[PDB]
Amino acid sequence: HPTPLPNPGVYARHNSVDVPARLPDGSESPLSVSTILPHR
Amino acid sequence: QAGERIVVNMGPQHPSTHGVLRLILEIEGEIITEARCGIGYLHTGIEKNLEYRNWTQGVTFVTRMDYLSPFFNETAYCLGVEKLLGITDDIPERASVIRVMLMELNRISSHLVALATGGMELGAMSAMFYGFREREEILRVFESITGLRMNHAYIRPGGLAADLPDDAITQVRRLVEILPKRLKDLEDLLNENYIWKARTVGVGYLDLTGCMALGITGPILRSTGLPHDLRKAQPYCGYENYEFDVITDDRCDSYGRYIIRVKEMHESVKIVEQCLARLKPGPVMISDKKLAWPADLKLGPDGLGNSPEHIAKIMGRSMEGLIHHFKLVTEGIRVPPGQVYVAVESPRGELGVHMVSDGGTRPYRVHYRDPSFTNLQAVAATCEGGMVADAIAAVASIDPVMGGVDR
Amino acid sequence: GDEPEIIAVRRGMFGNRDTGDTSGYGRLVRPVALPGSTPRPYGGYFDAVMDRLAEVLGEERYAMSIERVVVYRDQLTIEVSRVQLPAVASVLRDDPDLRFELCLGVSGVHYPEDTGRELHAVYPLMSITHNRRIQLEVAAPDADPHIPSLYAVYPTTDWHERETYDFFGIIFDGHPSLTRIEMPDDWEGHPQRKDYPLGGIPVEYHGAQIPPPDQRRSY
Amino acid sequence: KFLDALAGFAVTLGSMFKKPITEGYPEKPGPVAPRYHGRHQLNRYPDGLEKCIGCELCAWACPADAIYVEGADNTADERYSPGERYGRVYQINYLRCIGCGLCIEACPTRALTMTTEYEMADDNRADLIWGKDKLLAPLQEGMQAPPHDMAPGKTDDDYYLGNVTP
Amino acid sequence: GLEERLPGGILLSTVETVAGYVRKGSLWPATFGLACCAIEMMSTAGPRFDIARFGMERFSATPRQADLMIVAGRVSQKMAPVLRQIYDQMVEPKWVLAMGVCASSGGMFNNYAVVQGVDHVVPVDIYLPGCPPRPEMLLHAILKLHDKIQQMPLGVNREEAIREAEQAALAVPPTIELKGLLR
Amino acid sequence: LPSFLVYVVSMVGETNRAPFDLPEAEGELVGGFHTEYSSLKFAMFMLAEYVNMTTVSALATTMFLGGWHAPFPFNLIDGANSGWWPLLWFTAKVWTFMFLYFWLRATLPRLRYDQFMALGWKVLIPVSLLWIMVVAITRSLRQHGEGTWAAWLLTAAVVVVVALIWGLATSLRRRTVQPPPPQSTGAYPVP
Amino acid sequence: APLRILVYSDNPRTREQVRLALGKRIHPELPEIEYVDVATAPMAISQMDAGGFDLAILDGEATPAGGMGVAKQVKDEIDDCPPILVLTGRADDAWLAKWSRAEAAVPHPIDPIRLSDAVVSLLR
Ligand SMILES: CC(C)=CCC/C(C)=C/CC/C(C)=C/CC/C(C)=C/CC/C(C)=C\CC/C(C)=C/CC/C(C)=C/CC/C(C)=C\CC/C(C)=C/CC1=C(C)C(=O)c2ccccc2C1=O
Ligand code: SF4
Ligand code: SF4
Ligand code: SF4
Repeated sequence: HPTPLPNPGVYARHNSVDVPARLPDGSESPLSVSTILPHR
Repeated sequence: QAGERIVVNMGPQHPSTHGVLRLILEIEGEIITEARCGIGYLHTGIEKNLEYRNWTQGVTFVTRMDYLSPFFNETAYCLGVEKLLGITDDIPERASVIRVMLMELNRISSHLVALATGGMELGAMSAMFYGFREREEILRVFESITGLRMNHAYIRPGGLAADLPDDAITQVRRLVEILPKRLKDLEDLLNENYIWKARTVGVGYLDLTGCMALGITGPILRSTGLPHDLRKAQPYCGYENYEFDVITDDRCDSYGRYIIRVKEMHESVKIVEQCLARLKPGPVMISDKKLAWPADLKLGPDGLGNSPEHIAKIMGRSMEGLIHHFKLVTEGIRVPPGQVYVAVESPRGELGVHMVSDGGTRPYRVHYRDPSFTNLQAVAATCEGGMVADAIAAVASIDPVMGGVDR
Repeated sequence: GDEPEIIAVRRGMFGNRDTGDTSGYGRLVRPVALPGSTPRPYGGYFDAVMDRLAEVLGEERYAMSIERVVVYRDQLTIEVSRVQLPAVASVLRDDPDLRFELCLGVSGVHYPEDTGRELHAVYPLMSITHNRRIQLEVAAPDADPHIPSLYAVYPTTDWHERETYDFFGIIFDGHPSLTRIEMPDDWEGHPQRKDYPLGGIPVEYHGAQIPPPDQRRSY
Repeated sequence: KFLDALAGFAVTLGSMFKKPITEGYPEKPGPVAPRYHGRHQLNRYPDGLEKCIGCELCAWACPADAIYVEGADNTADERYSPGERYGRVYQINYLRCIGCGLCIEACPTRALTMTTEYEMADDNRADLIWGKDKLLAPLQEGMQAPPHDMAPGKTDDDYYLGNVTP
Repeated sequence: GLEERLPGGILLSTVETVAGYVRKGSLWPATFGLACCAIEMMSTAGPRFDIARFGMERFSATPRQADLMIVAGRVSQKMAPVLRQIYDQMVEPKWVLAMGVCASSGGMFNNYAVVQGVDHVVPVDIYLPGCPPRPEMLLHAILKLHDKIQQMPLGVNREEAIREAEQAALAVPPTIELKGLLR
Repeated sequence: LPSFLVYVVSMVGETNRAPFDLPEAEGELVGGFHTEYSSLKFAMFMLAEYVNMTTVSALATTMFLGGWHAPFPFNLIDGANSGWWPLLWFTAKVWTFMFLYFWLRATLPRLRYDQFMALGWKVLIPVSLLWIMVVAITRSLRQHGEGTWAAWLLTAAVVVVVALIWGLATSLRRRTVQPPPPQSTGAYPVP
Repeated sequence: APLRILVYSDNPRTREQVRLALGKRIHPELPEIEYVDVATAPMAISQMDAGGFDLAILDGEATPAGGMGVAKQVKDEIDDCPPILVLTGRADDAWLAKWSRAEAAVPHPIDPIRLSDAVVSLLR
């Protein structure tokens, strides 16, 4: 299953774990951010 | 639900994570529930930076990728170049023997670093110092042979950057004599140590099916009992003529991987003995002057330089010699267009190199399938559900060198 | 077509990328062709592999799926057709006669001068039971860089497919989450593409500076 | 006997009676290998003429672009090397030099060598851009100032063949 | 701190001398290796050498305890924020040692991915060549940092030194203008 | 001796010293509890740890090594136990315990704190409790003239313990082995 | 009152270039501009700590301490910090300029009108 679930995204000014990663189209990947976190 | 699980960074700056690896752990108190992996904190652009340099120059880049296994990266690169050139069958025997000797001494060095860093991660502080005494024993040989301690550019397309210094063979014989004893001194600290075994036995378990699924290779795969080693299956650089045992284990866990590394050190010492046994004098560079690295380094009272004989040849006598030196040094060989994927058994697994040439003097593509990058897919498998202290042991057992991971 | 793929067309002698430093030498036209399809009797186990593949797939499915077969330096490349990649990979992994358990990764390679085939993903596969190995190659256009992800067949590819996207923009449709793995999520461009500038800076010297290697002359 | 698990103690105790192995740097620096890739050095012929001919081959080969060379003409009024060219400017950016040694293999006159001297560090980004005057090897005995005519009757070929003396 | 509010007489001078001595003799590094140079840093701590000799055995794992940062590696773009965070999370006084060509100026990897010198993100006390710098070179650079630390002003002397250094720095012509024999 | 061993282990634990330096565990928690502390506050934590080392080693000397009595080679020497020499002997014994501490640091990994607690509750506590019972019975018998009956008990009891502990070590647990099954991911053939 | 702009760079020519792009009175509909020039990170930090600056221009290529690092520091350390403009020595440095949180970033070589427009946007 998602080998090792995708990491939270890294942005300029935001690298915390709560930051969701960006899919190619520009949407936010739900899997990158843990289930327990309240989005961002 | 949420409220009982914390989310923490093992983070880049953490003693166990080699500074540039980010394990994002969702932990229920202190059990790892999920282990996300964050990579690229050591990305260096090597795969692209290569494209603006010639062959025999990209070597200096590739040895920097997996900096613990420099000779393996360089051998993979130069074997790819030779395969593209079709020169794999023309390389001198002595160059191949030196290549095996250096790759195996590098395997000893890389496993020593792996064991040292793991032991200090798991509190075994003296592991670092004993492993590094042993490693310094080998790094002195590396310094003598190549003039560098790491990131050597000694292995070059079609041969080596130069031949062994006269004292090198005796230094390596001394290594073959002492490495058993110093390695035994290290083993006394860990091998049967009750706290060490308790800290790694059963920890980081990964099934053979798991290894196949994630593409794991190296000690992690062989700890499942599978005797898969690219040195025996798909031989390269003349390993076919060396008698050595593929080290394997049945524990499928961190301690199995540790024992595999400790035994692979001995197998490397045995292969090094064989190398010294079958090391006959001869050229270290292909005799085809159209491709051979033209420089002949020799020491003098004024330091390491081109040998004065070579200077005389190319500046006083040999016009074709001068042209070849000039062009092979500046422009460098131009490789026929084509693709080739060549793999070696790096200490951490199947280090593959996809090499693409566009007929030019610079590589068109050099992609390293570094084993560490794929092995880090196993952080989830070997950490999730276990203790964070056990996750540290698992990650150490993977022995990820982040330079190769991020390249 | 059996004509080779030309990834570049060298103009003039000495590898000049532009007009050239000596007059009258620029009129040569040397296309840069990768090897074309090997005739048929592929060396070693390659035939044994491909024949088996051609058996497990139908004649129609095999012809529609495998665009080319190229043996070069005793290395077998199967230029597979896009869209059909998951089926071929499933056949390779599952078939006992092929049984390529170990996919070693995915590597992107960009050929801007190869019309309609700009981005090639290379899949090195190894069969441990049979001690064999081959390389699948899937070509996608730049305008439609979408390739089918092999995740269901080779989970190991997940990160590789990610890196390859990050570095080339090859959109592996069907991948769980194609997030950039190496570069920051907010990074613009795909560095390993040729169109992406090297992004170096001049090296400083007392009274001078050397521009990066991508700006200075080359051959 | 359960003693094997305690072997580590035997190790550490034993080592605290064998002498420490640390090199005594800097009071007693360790022996670096003769082949070590130390600081580049620009050398001279026995008569003192600079070996470098400013061909920029060393800088050509440098993967790091860590060498900057500008050539200039030798002339009777001012001659620095045998032959028509010499390296008037010769800088090495040691904050870009990776010590690879490709420069050395590139040099066709052995003007560039690598010493075993390695101590180098400065507080300025610019103090580590070492110029020609920092690199030229010390003017040994029997040598004369670099700006002078060739040894009498000798010619550049005589220099490259090693047929020169103070 | 009050130690810097002493009058500019002998009290402040002796306090500066003793504090510089102590800070140079107890210059704990942060456990912050990055790359090749991190391996050479571990080798420096290794028995063949002994960084502990210089009071630097404790590679501080927490940035709070660490007084020195051996960058010792190549700072990718994605690492510059993290490296800066670690730096800012050390407690003053703190010095930074750019170990290696990668850390000091980007080294061979003059590319998009590499920051081209941690100087971009953190003040650098000492630059150290090498790729990697051998452990003897690391010890040399650390001793040069010891010399820099001992001769360190405090209080009113610190302000005077900052003013003098600023005035001096405004005059140096830039490296690109130091055209010597370069035609 | 059993009480001495249990106390010394519980001691090395109490001071948070390796192989039980778990609260810090620099290899796992970076700096553990003293992360976020710098300057004299961290210095105070570490000074407290070292003073705890000194206190517990001094207690170990006091209640297992005759406290300040001179060792055997100086036991026969006149006045070895008088004046200031007892201070020297006490410091010597305390520093032998200090050496034991340093030696433990230099030759052992650190347990996982769950493993350490399992040690404490499955080895240390049972052993100490059974030793207390055995010693009580031994003293009662010696005070009741049974004599040999105590020696037969004492020697036997430890002999039994040394077995059952090894039972929890190798002869009954922590020395087993198992296998596992493959999944659907087309796994290779293990020779 | 006059606006004070802290221009930070150890390269004197970059400071002169910034002072040229911005005249004594940029956008004559705006107040006069006063220039305090600093060539060291400690001095730049101390001047910021003094405060009263309307804008600070930090050369991202400053040798001993880059203007991006100084930008992040000044935003983390001075309450009510004035807006920061950064000169970036590389186009790929934009990401770091984003991380530095500087209100704007002007690539080298300093384009006079671009820098003036950026400053006017920040000081308005
Ligand atoms: C005429 C005459 C005879 C006069 C005598 C007057 C005199 C000298 C007085 C003596 C009595 C005193 C000292 C009174 C003055 C008042 C006083 C006590 C002030 C205290 C002030 C204070 C709290 C701090 C200032 C410093 C100080 C002197 C404090 C007490 C002594 C000590 C040693 C305290 C803290 C230092 C300490 C114990 C730990 C530092 C932290 C660490 C990690 C230590 C070093 C260290 C450790 C411990 C590792 O574990 C380690 C492991 C592996 C590799 C490396 C290391 C490593 O580096
Ligand atoms: S050092 Fe050697 S290669 Fe470099 S310019 Fe001088 S002669 Fe040419
Ligand atoms: S050692 Fe290598 S990087 Fe340094 S100047 Fe010589 S060729 Fe260039
Ligand atoms: S400077 Fe050289 S040795 Fe140091 S990290 Fe960079 S590539 Fe590795």
